[PDB]
Amino acid sequence: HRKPSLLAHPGRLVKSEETVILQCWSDVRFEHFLLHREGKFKDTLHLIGEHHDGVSKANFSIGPMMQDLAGTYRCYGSQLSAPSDPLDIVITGLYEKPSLSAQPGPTVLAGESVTLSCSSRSSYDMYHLSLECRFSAGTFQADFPLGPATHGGTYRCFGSFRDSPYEWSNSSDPLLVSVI
Amino acid sequence: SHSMRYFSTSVSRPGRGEPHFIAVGYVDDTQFVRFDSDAASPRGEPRAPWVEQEGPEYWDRETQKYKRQAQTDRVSLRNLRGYYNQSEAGSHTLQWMFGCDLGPDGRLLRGYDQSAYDGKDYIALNEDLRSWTAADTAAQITQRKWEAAREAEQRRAYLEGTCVEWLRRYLENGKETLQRAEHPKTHVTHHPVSEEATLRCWALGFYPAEITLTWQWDGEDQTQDTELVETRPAGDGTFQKWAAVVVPSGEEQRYTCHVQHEGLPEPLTLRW
Amino acid sequence: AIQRTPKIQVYSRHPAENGKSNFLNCYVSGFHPSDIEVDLLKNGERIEKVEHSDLSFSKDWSFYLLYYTEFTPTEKDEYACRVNHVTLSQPKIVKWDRDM
Amino acid sequence: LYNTVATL
Repeated sequence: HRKPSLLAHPGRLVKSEETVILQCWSDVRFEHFLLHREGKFKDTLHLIGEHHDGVSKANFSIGPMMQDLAGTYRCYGSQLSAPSDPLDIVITGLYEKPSLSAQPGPTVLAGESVTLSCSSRSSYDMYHLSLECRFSAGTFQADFPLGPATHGGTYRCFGSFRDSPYEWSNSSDPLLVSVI
Repeated sequence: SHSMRYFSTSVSRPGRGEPHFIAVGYVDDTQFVRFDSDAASPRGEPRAPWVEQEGPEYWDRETQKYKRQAQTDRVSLRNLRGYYNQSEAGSHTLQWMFGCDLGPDGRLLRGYDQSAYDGKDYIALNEDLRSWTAADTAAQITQRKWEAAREAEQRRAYLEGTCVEWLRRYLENGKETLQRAEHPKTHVTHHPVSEEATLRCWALGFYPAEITLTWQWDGEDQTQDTELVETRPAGDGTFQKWAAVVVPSGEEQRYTCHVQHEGLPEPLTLRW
Repeated sequence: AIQRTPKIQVYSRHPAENGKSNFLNCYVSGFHPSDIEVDLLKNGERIEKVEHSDLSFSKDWSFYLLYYTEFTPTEKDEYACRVNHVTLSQPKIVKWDRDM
Repeated sequence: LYNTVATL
């Protein structure tokens, strides 16, 4: 049959020892759902399908978040169906937080270019920016050009090592970009 | 001058299930705790009388730290596989030891924290309790991870206070046996050879394991021809040792055996 | 990546005196890995109610264990320790000497 | 008292 849809509540990034809900859903009334994860430890969970309010779903709960639960998740509806769009689930808060700074300034003028940069004293191999975006750290830092300003917001940032791309540092202090 | 030491081992068995975790704890030469993941109901169990009355709250917490570390080792073994580019079909071993060392005054002397992979050094906490020493380029990955995690601070906190306090408590609750030495029970046996002879110094039932056995002749420390065996446990908390020598027949009464041990007020001297 | 051969000592808890309850010990030490099988023999055949201590290791990361059982020594009875390890080409049997 | 630490 057809591939289902897969999304996380409240999101993809999971604080250490907290929980998420990876929910599969479709309009096809599947009897069962399968959850498969690729990573350091591969598993396959299965649940019975719920049918109420115009959607066929199953709520997988991945609780006390540990490093063996981080990876890329796919989803199947029951022979099996086509695989759902992949989804990476990430552990945060295993390392000290980086610094997030704006090269021009946090408050800029419309049309001006702005550049954010994440830095730390640890040997992080790449950084991540949220409002997603990723670049390799070479004070190990990476620079993020955002172009001419339009609608600023709030940004956070994380660092990681290359042998474990699903294990992120703590979150940097949020920084607000105002475009007057 | 006392100490508290822990020894943990994780062994992976591909195809046989999940790794096998075992851990034991010692105060000086006395085992007092154990944990085995293969048991029907895995939990920490006392192996000395003075931790038997610590309460269900104390023992539940120990059990939950053992299970958490067995789980932690499960991931570490997988990480080490990737570092060394090892396949997934082989069995590999991970060892860990840490503890305190107290002086006569009861305050800290030095701390320990080191690991080994497949019988070779991997990473170790330095004597300063703030830096690490990596054995190879794989361990340098683990180093800068722990540096970025502020982990050396958390390990120094345990050894400098938590580890010192509880060894003191154990030392008082069990001073009846931990701070009371058991003198050795000595005796000499004659064993003939052929027209020469052998003299054996025995020493049984002593604690701790520190002892010294020396044969002599007319007061002169004769050691070249002195057989000596490794100190062995008796099985009830005490230890054994013996020292042998070969001697021309008739000269047997010129040889004396001397014993030095903590439980003896002054060194002993024996004759056949 | 490294392997060490085990050292064996066969002895008894208390001095041996025929017609008396004692404990027969087999003490293996200095080996790596820790996968090991130790058997206690009374006149060539296997004893079955045998216990052993909890696994530990020494300064050089090598393990040590102690296997013990209840037994009564009697004149014309032979006892031995049989241990097989991945290091050994064939099982090693070590006979009990009551003077050692 | 036992202690439990980070992963390798």
